[PDB]
Amino acid sequence: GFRKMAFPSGKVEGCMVQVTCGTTTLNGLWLDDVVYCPRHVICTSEDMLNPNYEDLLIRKSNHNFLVQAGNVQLRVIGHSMQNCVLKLKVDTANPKTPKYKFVRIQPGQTFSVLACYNGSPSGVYQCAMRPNFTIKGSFLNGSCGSVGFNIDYDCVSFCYMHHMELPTGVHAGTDLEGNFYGPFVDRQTAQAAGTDTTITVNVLAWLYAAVINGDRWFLNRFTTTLNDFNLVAMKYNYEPLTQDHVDILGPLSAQTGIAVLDMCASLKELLQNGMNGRTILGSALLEDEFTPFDVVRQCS
Amino acid sequence: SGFRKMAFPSGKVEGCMVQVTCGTTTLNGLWLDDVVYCPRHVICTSEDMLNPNYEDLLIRKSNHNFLVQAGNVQLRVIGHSMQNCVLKLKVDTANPKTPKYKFVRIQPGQTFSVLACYNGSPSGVYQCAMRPNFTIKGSFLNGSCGSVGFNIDYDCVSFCYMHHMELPTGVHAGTDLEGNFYGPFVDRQTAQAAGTDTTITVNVLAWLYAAVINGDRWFLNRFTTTLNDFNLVAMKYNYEPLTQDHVDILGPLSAQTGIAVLDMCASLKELLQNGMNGRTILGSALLEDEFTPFDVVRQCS
Ligand SMILES: *C(=N)[C@H](C[C@@H]1CCNC1=O)NC(=O)[C@H](CC(C)C)NC(=O)OCC(C)(C)Sc1ccccc1
Ligand SMILES: *C(=N)[C@H](C[C@@H]1CCNC1=O)NC(=O)[C@H](CC(C)C)NC(=O)OCC(C)(C)Sc1ccccc1
Repeated sequence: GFRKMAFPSGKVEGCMVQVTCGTTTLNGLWLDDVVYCPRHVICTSEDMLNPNYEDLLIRKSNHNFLVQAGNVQLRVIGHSMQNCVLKLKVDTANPKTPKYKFVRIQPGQTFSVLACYNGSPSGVYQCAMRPNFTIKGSFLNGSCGSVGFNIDYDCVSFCYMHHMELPTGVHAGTDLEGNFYGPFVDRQTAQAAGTDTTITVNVLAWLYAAVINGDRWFLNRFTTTLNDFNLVAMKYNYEPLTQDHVDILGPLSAQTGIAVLDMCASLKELLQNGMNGRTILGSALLEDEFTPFDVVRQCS
Repeated sequence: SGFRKMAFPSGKVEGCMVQVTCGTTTLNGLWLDDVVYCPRHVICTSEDMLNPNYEDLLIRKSNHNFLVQAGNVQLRVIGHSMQNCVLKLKVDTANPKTPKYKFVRIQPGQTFSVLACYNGSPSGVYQCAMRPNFTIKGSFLNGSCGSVGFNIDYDCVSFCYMHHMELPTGVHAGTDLEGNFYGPFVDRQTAQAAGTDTTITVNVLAWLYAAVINGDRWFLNRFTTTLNDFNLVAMKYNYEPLTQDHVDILGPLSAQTGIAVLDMCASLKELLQNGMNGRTILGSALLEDEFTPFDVVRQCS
């Protein structure tokens, strides 16, 4: 079988706290003796329209920040700002802090999101960083400060902190250094994204997943060159496929005996002909939020 | 569409996963208080699995034949018993991470989160729906048996599924935590097959309510139907009939939208009998059936 699978979220759950400033409450990430959260927690509804954050922050004191880990208040003993993230120093260390690193992910890479409200984890799901640097998440009011992550060995690599929704219903946020993915800003304005494209290497991985699980109706006897495939891909607002992508897809090619460029010829046919009402792995649309690694890990 | 399969945070279940080994056969177990629950076929050799006599295999077993480990730390077994297709191993340590919990038997259509585990180590979490033919469309590899499915209500974990088997069609079958299989399956390495599946009507209705909540309501009509007339029609399209419990669990969405359940049934009947005619609902020409009414409330509100 084949499902969108998230990483087990327990190591991150043990880090989630609630942060309140004024009448604004959102989530923070408590690692060692520092709580990370979105800096717009310090804004009023008036401030949000055009916030001078350095000016707003210098007017705040440590005691204006209420941090709760469950039923327990954590005392803030210092604060600083790093881009769009606020770092609240507290007087106690989190014993549940996992081994962790902060990473900035590339478009096309996937990660798990732990959606939280009032410091309490609510749900976990898998996302991709889109080529236009949005993510297609599920986030409601109070979700800011929810984080995205991957787990490798017992190391949690944090890559995303949630800040905003766009009018189209997609989402935007920062890495854990507080730098946005994409051309977005933490002000209360309607913001559009650049034109999105489909993550081609991921669609190919997913087609190989469909073969592994006995779905082959979309295959064909033909082949294509890499450049001729990329010409068609770009026409259809698909990302180009690089030789590194082809290399990355090797194991799936070897496993199934279908050459990468043969699978490219299959996808080319699907882009030009459509699915004609058929489905692949249950989906009526081509799925692009499984990486080659995601498919490998889950199929072997 | 705006909706996606969302799992429950898995930490409270991660803290209960162990591994159980008999001989060279290792699968996963669930450690709650001082009991470990796991599939009874852990006591089988690969050759026993072809035609096991479980009562006879068990009488030959002693407490000291069971290796239970949390990570690489052994948990001493002090008692053992069989309950249907589950083995209960009493251990000498109460799990300090035991959450508030209950054991529940779910109905077809209900969704739950699966924490896929190998050698007692969690690999991934995903949302599953119990199909009307009592299979789930999981993602499971060798060594996954004993992985559990669950829902979390407030702080209480309701365990509903323990994994035992993969069928030829690639779907999965298992038990509740009292060891009673969902559906007509048995824990023996003998050819078995899933019954013909059907569409989960209550969940399609939940999906239509979700569409309405998001302002996509072209499919609403001025008509209604009786429950019996709808059920008889639905079965001709390989949709499940509705139960009274289904009507009841659509109550909150009906109240939220002001659309009576049977009026929504009449709208669905028209979609079944006339097709979409090229239109979409929530951006899809396909009707989704693995979001329950509770799931829709979770993601809309
Ligand atoms: C953090 N807790 C929220 C999370 C948002 C709320 C709803 N879903 C989400 O992901 N973040 C915000 O509310 C941010 C805060 C600013 C200071 C960055 N603002 C935001 O996301 O606004 C969304 C819009 C602009 C209201 S979209 C819209 C525009 C016009 C008409 C209808 C909708
Ligand atoms: C538990 N660790 C495994 C999980 C299986 C392994 C691969 N993916 C899975 O979900 N459970 C088994 O191997 C069980 C054990 C018996 C005692 C129930 N056996 C099993 O699932 O085999 C399938 C059947 C019953 C033989 S049906 C079938 C026939 C032919 C081809 C495929 C399936």
